[PDB]
Formats: sequence, structure tokens, C-alpha cells
Amino acid sequence: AKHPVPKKKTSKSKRDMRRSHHALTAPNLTECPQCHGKKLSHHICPNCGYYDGRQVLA
Amino acid sequence: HGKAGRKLNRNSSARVALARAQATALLREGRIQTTLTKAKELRPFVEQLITTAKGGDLHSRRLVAQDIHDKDVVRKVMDEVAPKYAERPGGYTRILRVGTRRGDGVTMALIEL
Amino acid sequence: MIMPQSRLDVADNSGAREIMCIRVLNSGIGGKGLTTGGGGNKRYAHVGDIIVASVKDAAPRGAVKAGDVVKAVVVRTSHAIKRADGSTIRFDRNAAVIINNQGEPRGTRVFGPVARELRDRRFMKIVSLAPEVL
Amino acid sequence: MKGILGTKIGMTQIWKNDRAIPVTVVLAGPCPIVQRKTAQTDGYEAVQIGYAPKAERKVNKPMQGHFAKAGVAPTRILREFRGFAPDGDSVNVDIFAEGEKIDATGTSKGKGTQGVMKRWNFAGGPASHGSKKWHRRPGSIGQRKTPGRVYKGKRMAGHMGMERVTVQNLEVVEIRAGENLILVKGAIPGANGGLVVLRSAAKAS
Amino acid sequence: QTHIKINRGELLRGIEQDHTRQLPDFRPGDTVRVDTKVREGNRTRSQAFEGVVIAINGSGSRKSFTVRKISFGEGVERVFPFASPLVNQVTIVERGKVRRAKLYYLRE
RNA sequence: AAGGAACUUUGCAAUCUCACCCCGUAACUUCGGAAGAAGGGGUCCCCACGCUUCGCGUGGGGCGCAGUGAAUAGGCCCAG
RNA sequence: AUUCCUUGUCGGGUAAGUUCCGACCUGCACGAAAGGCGUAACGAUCUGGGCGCUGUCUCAACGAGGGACUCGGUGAAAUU
RNA sequence: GAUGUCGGCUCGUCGCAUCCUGGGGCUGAAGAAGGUCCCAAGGGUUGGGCUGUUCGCCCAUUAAAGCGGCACGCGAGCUGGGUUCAGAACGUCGUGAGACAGUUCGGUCUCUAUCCGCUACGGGCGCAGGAGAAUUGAGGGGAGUUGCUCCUAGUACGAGAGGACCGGAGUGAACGGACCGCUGGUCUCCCUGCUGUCGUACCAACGGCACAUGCAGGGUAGCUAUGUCCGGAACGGAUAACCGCUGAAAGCAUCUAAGCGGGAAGCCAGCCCCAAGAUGAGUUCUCCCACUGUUUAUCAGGUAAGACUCCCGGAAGACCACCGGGUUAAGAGGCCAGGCGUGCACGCAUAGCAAUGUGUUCAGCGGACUGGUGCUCAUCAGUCGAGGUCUUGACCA
Ligand SMILES: CC[C@H]1OC(=O)[C@H](C)[C@@H](OC(=O)N2CCC[C@@H]2c2cccnc2)[C@H](C)[C@@H](O[C@@H]2O[C@H](C)C[C@H](N(C)C)[C@H]2O)[C@](C)(OC)C[C@@H](C)C(=O)[C@H](C)[C@H]2NC(=O)O[C@@]21C
Ligand SMILES: [Mg+2]
Ligand SMILES: [Mg+2]
Ligand SMILES: [Mg+2]
Ligand SMILES: [Mg+2]
Ligand SMILES: [Mg+2]
Ligand SMILES: [Mg+2]
Ligand SMILES: [Mg+2]
Ligand SMILES: [Mg+2]
Ligand SMILES: [Mg+2]
Ligand SMILES: [Mg+2]
Ligand SMILES: [Mg+2]
Ligand SMILES: [Mg+2]
Repeated sequence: AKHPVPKKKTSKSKRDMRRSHHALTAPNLTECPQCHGKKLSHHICPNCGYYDGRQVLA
Repeated sequence: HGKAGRKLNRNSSARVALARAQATALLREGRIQTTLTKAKELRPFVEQLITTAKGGDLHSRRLVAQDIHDKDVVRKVMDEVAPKYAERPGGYTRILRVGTRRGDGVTMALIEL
Repeated sequence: MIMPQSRLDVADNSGAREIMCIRVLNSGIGGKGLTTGGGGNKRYAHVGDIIVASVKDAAPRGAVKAGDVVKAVVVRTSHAIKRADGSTIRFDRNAAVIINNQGEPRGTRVFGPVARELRDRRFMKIVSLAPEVL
Repeated sequence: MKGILGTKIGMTQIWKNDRAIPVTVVLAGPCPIVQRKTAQTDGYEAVQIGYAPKAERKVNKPMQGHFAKAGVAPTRILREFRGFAPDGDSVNVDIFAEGEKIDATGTSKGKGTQGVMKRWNFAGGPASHGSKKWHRRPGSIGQRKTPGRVYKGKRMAGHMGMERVTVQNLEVVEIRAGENLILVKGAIPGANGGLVVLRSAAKAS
Repeated sequence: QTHIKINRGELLRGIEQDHTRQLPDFRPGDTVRVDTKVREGNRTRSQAFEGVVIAINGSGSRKSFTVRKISFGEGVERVFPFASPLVNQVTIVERGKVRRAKLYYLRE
């Protein structure tokens, strides 16, 4: 058949313990020096399209 | 280990096709939006292309034609762009990071000259 | 780099034309005849090393005839030999000289150049018949 | 005991009399003596030495204090040497002699995850007479019902390299003080530009 | 690892000029190379190896050239460090016309 | 690299060989065969001369490590 | 492709041959259309040897691509 | 309602009734070579030919080519030769269908590991303030083999032939570790050459495709062994068999009854590596320093020293982790110079009927190497992180 197979159901406890590292880390959001919508460090502000001057359209 | 120093993600032929492909795009358009990595690999190949063109002689032209298979882009690079870069000690390529895509979730970037 | 099964050109007139390695030994030569082994492992014979061998091709009329289990000293090798100054020697073909149990040649003369390493390894009589000692 | 810190520069080919010698060049730069460990203060005898210079801006407040106490200049590398108590601020001149046998130590080049064939000189298996285990793969990890376990220590694939390695009794071929250089016969562990720890033979012959 | 502001290139070059030897303007073609065989006990011999330069690998201390000869019916190749103390002098016997740097084809 | 079956139940596997032209070819035989036996040589470019073409032969000359220059492409033998 | 005793015995080939070839006859338990002996040619047949070549091997290395690893999308299974 | 069965390979570990090497006692031990018994398990214990073979026989060596255990160790590790499926044959038995003590050729070995176990690597929290760094070593692991030659010395011994112990030098083998300077290997586009065909209008020069490099020749960094460099130890302490000192019981004798010394490749220590989750959580240096909060929100919140996040990279790496840089900037790229590799570029001129050759040109081109240089991006920010419990004692204003 399907050669190595689990021997016993993994308990609600054991299953959950394994998920103690699955939690997403929230982005470190910065506020744009211009358009004043929040942005990602080292990226162009989505809203105004600025990164010192304006690079992207809108 | 692997202390080499280059970067592919396809087969020999393809790595060269992509390089030349995007190099023609940037040189023709002046600014292209692509994947970050893809853009990173492009930066030196295109930067090296400008230096060849910065020769001005037929050989320098013919050398560019080995990578740029567009009759017009080769003229744009030879006669227009390379001369404008005359006193720039190499460096005209800048990469800005735009931000994550929907499908693959890939972080996009801009590359302009 | 000679090892059991390696076939080699014979650099003498002992009658043998081609010998085949049977055993790489830890090549004696001192006081009495040749000395007894410096271990039983030892995978490669180099120039100046003694090997045990079976004769595969022998000339009609000669001391050594086919299928004789014999001793020979390696005189030439395709595998490069390195000298203390930094110099390297390497020969197109590997060759050996059949010897008796006191390490003296079995033939009257030696053919082609021999490695200087034989001189160091105390093989006086071989190095004496030798046309060149590169 | 009498030791120093340097940087692996490279390997070259050099002659002494009529024979060629493979040499590892070490820049055993000047070492500020920064802390003297005494049985009275620390409970054992040692010297804390320093190695490459650090820009004052790059140095944090706590490390500035540690250096200012000895009144040096900030370094980057700090190591101790047991039972070695010199006077002043440690340099190879008079420390090592031309000919002296030494104990070169460093961190081996790291080869990341390496399987049993490279990591332990295994054997793997047949490349042709029927296989699914073609070359690398270990064999049997154990036995049967008996130690229904696998021996602790069992040689297995893991991260290979990037370990502390000491190479005993290396000849001091040449010394170029002022240039702060030392030529060593043979191969010291680690890569060029790596930290090296040259000392007195651990136990000389 | 020790991030010292250093020119390892030059530092190596420094401990190498004292063990570097300029030899004649040769590329392939024939040459008499005059080795000094001190190794014949206390007696210092002189043997000359004369053949075609097949290769020229290396630079600095490590620069060497490969000579190929046919001696008493058997092919011989010698590799010499330019700065080998057992080398006395190499001399262009005659210059050759080749279309590459390695000429290993001469092995057949 | 050097070695070349030492692998192994077993050269299993994987190489070598590889097209066309010329020379050449064994025991044995039901005289058909065995035979593509085995083995060896040639092969590209230019010019001039000859002919039966799409092409070929002879001469001289040229270039490369290499000329079925890449793809398709028999390993062979002895004995049961 | 038959033999137990058996790796019979002697010779061949191998440095060394429980297999293989050849003799011998003591055929446990060959034998004449359940055909006996032989036979050129044919065989993806089976056995044994040789030349060639080789990563099968001493003894493995480097390199490539596709997985394996990482992220974003969708998300099974035997088992318990 | 299934514990896969011989041999091989791979991988080991363990017993000692020890094959070698180490120490001894007796010998029908002169010496050398042995015999035999005792102590001793640290390491070592070769490659082939025949057979499915384990075994055994042979070849050639060796210090030696040990015997056993681990489900006749190991198939969720590999093989599948042997044996025990279905085809087929021979011998034999059976009237037969079939059969074996047999013999012969053939014959599917099941991608995903849940727990324990094992190798690597992180996240968490603890270690009575928050931090940067240097560390002791309780403990643990690795390693541990041996020949040959010379000197002692042609001495001891021996009638001679021969020929040492003890001590002291060298040099291998196999194993291991590191390393890439050498010698080589590779180096999937760094350089050149070559074919067919298609394209860039044509010529000339190039590009694609012929592998997931079309093929060939070479090759830097890197990685690599077949290439180098080092290694097993010396000294010590306690022992083993064993050899002895002092010495009674037993006016002698006795190595023992009390005491003491010596004595092994073994034991502990020494060598190399890990190591304070050593919850028994150790030590040293250095830094910051006592902030705010209505009996309505009983500890949260600004912050320090310091770090993380993000970015650009790395002889670090699966991911994490680790090291470096982040404009107060040479981190990476580019660019400049150099090295190194390839081996003489395109274009033009000349020579020739042409193929081609010569010059210009040690050309030209150029991955990873060594520097330099502010041309490009390391922008801008955000997040987090102390204000130190109690009891006793001692010193103190
Ligand atoms: C390839 C997949 C295929 O498996 C196989 O064919 C292998 C090769 C076969 O092996 C084999 O049949 N064999 C025959 C002998 C060699 C090989 C084998 C045996 C054991 C282990 N490995 C290989 C099995 C292991 C065999 O079991 C074995 O049966 C033996 C009767 C007893 C064994 N026990 C003791 C553990 C058992 O494992 C059975 C009978 O199958 C066919 C198992 C049963 C459950 C079955 O029918 C599966 C559904 C089977 N059918 C399918 O489509 O998929 C499967 C999984
Ligand atoms: Mg293998
Ligand atoms: Mg099992
Ligand atoms: Mg080379
Ligand atoms: Mg017959
Ligand atoms: Mg996913
Ligand atoms: Mg059974
Ligand atoms: Mg004894
Ligand atoms: Mg190299
Ligand atoms: Mg190539
Ligand atoms: Mg004692
Ligand atoms: Mg930082
Ligand atoms: Mg640079």
C-alpha cells in the first residue's frame, strides 16, 4: 500500500503545539512623508507614488 | 559549498534570452517594471551594454548587435543614449521597489536608466 | 599509479614484452636482498616501487617466458612524479624492469629513460644499464 | 602558550635552499593587550588581546568603556591566551622564531549540509547493478528488535565544516616584522581573510 | 572574517618577488633547458632537457612551462617552475607557428 | 588524472564502433553462404585539366586539434 | 538441459578456474521417430573465453538541468 | 485478521575463549627463531581466481590476514544470484492426472515517516534589573594501528653458521583532519575554432537551432584527490599478570598476615573538539541608571544603555541562524587600472586567379581575482528595551 503511515491520531493538543510558530508577523508600516497614507520601508508609497520625488503615476 | 558568483533560474539559452530580452526593453523604453530578482540580474548586463556602446566605432556597435537584435534599439543606444552618458563613470541604472503582486505574491520593482 | 591488473611495457631484454600487475609491495632493498613489506595494504605502485607480476606477452627465445610470476621495479609512469625543487616528470607509457630477489636486473640492458627516483631508491644496477636518467 | 592573532592572506610557492615550500602567509598584526586575567581577580591566569581596528562610531558604549580602561583603541576581535603574561602590547617579533614549530588554529570553511559520503567517507552504493540507493545514502541505520534504537553518535548527514580546527606542529619558514607577516609551511584551516590563532606547540616533540 | 583594510594582492606580491624569475621571451617552439642535477649525491651534474614548449601555466612565483621531448623512443614531459633553483637557463633553439596556447595535440 | 572489469550472480549498465566510397577478408559449408567477416585507407576548401550527370576522376595548392567537422549512425572475435 | 557420491580423474586455458572445453567410463538413473548421433546457415536463446573501450570498479569529483528547500495561490492520502 | 526467508552490499557496535601488536611465567629458553600458559579488548585485522554460496580450496602479500553475538544484526536501506508461485526441458517415479533427493533456462521486491530513536538547525522561556563582550570546565565526545632500515653492534651469546635484548635515529603503509600553493580533474557560455540550416535587405560581420552546452579545443575563481601540509605521542598517577623489600603466624623459610616498591598498546590524566538548560543555570570586564501613572482603569506607558525591523551583500547558509556594510558610507554593483584566460578582433591595406596568407595587432574579447573611485542602491522611518522580591549575617558613615 501507502508505506510509512501515521500510527495514532495526533491529539488536538499535539496538533496545536506544532502550530505555535505559524503566526504571521504584521508588516512594519511607516507613514509617507508626503501623501500621508501608510507605506513599506524601502518601497515607493502606494498612494502618491513618491520616493523623495514622485516616481510612479498616482 | 557554492561560493561561485552569477545566478540562472532556467537553462543556459534561456538565461541569455531573458538577459537580452529585458536589456532591449529597458534600452527602448527607458523604464520597465519587472520582478526584483529579475531586475537585479539585469542591472549589470545593461550597464555593461552602455560601456560597449560608449566606444562609438563600428566594432563597438557590432559588439552591441550581438546582444541587441533590434536594428532601432542598437541605433538608439549607439547614437542617442551612450553619447548622453559621456561623463557618467558608469551607473545609469537605478532600481526602485514597487511592492507585492496578487497572483504569485512577488515583490515588483522598477528599473530605469 | 600502477595497481593489480595494470599492464606494463618491459624496459629490458629479459625476454618479457608485457607484464601485468599482481601485487604492489612496500619495495625493500637493504643489507641482505630486497626487504620484507612495510604493510599488506598499499594501493599504488609509483616509480621505484617493486611489484609482483604475471607475464602476458613474452618473446620467443628468452630467460623469462609467459605466465611466469615475477618481480619488477617501476621505471616509468604516465602518472606525474614530483621532485623537491618543484619540477615534474611524466612519461607517455608506464614501464618496469624485471628483477631477481636481490633487486638486480634479469636482462643485460635497459631500454628508454628511467626515473632519477630509482637512484634515490638504491637501484644502482638498473640506473647503470639505463640510457638516460631524467 | 605564547600566542598571537592574525589573518590568513594566501598561499604561495617559495624556495629555501634547493627545495620548494608551500607557504600560508599570515599577517599576525599588532595585538593590543587589553585585559590581564589573574588568579587574584578572575581565578585563572590569562591575557585578553585584540585584533583588527574598529572605527570609534561603530563601537558601542559598553565596549568603549572596556577599551578606555586599558586605554587602547577599539578592536573587533578579542581573545584570551592562558598562561601567557607579556609586557607592553603583543607583536610576532621575538614572540616567534624562524624555525619554531607552531599550532595554527581557525574556523574551517563551511560546506553546509553534507551527506554521509562527503561528511564521513561512506561508500554509498552501486551505480549500476540495480539501484534506487545509487551512490550516496547510508546503509543500515541499525540492527533489529534489540536496541530498537539507533546508537547515539551515529555518523549521519549534517552541517559539515565551519568548526574550530587546530593544526599541530607547523614550521615557521620566514618572518617579516614591520610588515607584520609570518610565513608558515603548509595549510592553516579557514578561508583567506579569516581569523587565525598562531601559538606555541600544544605539546612539542 | 577579520575585516582588516588590506591589499592581500600586493601583500602576496611582496613575498614573491624574492622568488620570481624572468626568463626569455618564449611562447611555444623548441628550447634547451639546462637543469642542474645536484641530486647525484655530493656531486653536482648538469643535464639538458631540450624540446617543444607545450604549455605556460601560472604567474609570479607559481609561473611554469611544460616541455615535451621524445627520449630513447619514449615520450617525456617536464614541468618547470621559472624560479626553480635547479634551472640554470632556458634558451630559444627555434621559434614556432601555433594557433593556440596549449598544443596538447602533439601528444599523438 | 592514473588504472581498465580489478565491479559483479553476470561487463547488468554505460562507452567504444557508427554513413558512403576504395583496398582487403578465415575456419567451415547444404557450395547459396558464412561476410559488413576480420582488418586497413579515404572523406573539407580553392584552382587547373578530363568526362557519363544531380555529380565524378587526376594533378597542384590552402586551412583547422579535428573535414559522414553538427544530427541520424554495426563494437568485433573464438568455442560450446 | 541426464552424475547421487562430486569441486570424479587427467589435460587445456588463468598468477590462481566448484563453472567451461576436451579426453577417460565407475551410465545412482543415456540410447534410436516419448527418435539416436551429427550438421552449414539462422537466434532480443543459454554457457564459457578473448580483443577493444569504458566511472562497473579502485574512488570518486566537478558541472548542468528537474524535484527536494523558501514565499504567495489552491490543497489530497493510506492510517488512527 | 502475516514477526519477509539464504547469500551479497551498506552501515556499524559489542563478548573474549586474543589472529597481530603490548606486559609476563615456564621451556626439551645459549643467541636468533620458537613452544606453552597467564594478564590484556586501545587500535588493527589485504587484494584477487572458482562457487548464489556462507564455508572451503588456490594465487599474491601481510604485524596479523581471530572466533563469536546483535530476529543465523541490518530488504518502510539496496540487490535478488540461491530457495518456495504460474511457462518449459532432462533424468527418475507414477497406467494416468501429476510428482522429487533432483538438475536446467525464464520469471512485478509496494513515490509522501505520525510517535520514539538518530544527525543537523532554530523559535520560546528560565538563569531575581536592562544591556555589549571575554570566559572557567562539572561533564561529554574524537583520537588510539603498525612495518621496514640504520645506530648501538658484527657487541652480548655461540665451537662455529649465525646473531640480539635494552636504548636512540630515520623513512613508509593504511587511516584521519585541514587546505588548494603545486600536480591534475571540473569549471552549461569566460575565449577561440567547425558543420548544416534559418534570420538580421544583400556582401561582409553576427545571432538562433542542432542537449536539458550543436560539436570540438583550452580555461580563471570556486569546489576537488588521485595533490600537499599535519597527526596517533612524550611525561605523569594508579593498576593487571608478574617481579621484589621489610616480615611474623610456624625460634627456619616465606613478595603478605599488617605495611612498602616496581610493572602493560588497557585505567584516570595529558592531545584535539563540544560544553553553565552544570534549573546545582558559575566567573570577569564595561555600560545605562532610579522615570511617569486620582483611594474610578491594582501595573501598564514615555525612555536610557542596547537591540530588532527593513535594505545592499557574504569564502555564512535549505529556511532560520551567523558575519559585514548601510551616506559620519568604499558593502555590493558599475566604472577605472591591474591580474589571469583565450591567442591576434572588426575595419582597411597588401600578396594571390582563388582558397587563403601577411601587416596594422603580445591584437580583440572577457564570469567569479586584486586594488581604487562616491556613478547606482543601501532613502525614509518604525518597533522594542531597565527604574531592580524577601530573610539572615558581616562591614560602614
Ligand atoms: C507494487 C504495489 C503492489 O505491491 C506489490 O506488488 C508488492 C511487490 C507485493 O510484493 C510481493 O508480492 N512480493 C512477492 C515476494 C517478493 C515481493 C515482496 C514481498 C515482501 C516485501 N517486498 C516484496 C506486495 C508487498 C504483496 O505483499 C506481500 O505478500 C506476500 C505474500 C507476503 C508479504 N509479507 C510477509 C510482508 C507481503 O508484503 C502484496 C500481496 O501485493 C502483491 C500486498 C497486497 C496488500 C496487495 O495486493 C497490494 C494492494 C499490492 N497490489 C497493488 O496494486 O499494489 C500493491 C501494494
Ligand atoms: Mg561509489
Ligand atoms: Mg528492517
Ligand atoms: Mg592547468
Ligand atoms: Mg559439447
Ligand atoms: Mg505553498
Ligand atoms: Mg522460511
Ligand atoms: Mg609475548
Ligand atoms: Mg586549477
Ligand atoms: Mg568544453
Ligand atoms: Mg608505579
Ligand atoms: Mg548592522
Ligand atoms: Mg571590486
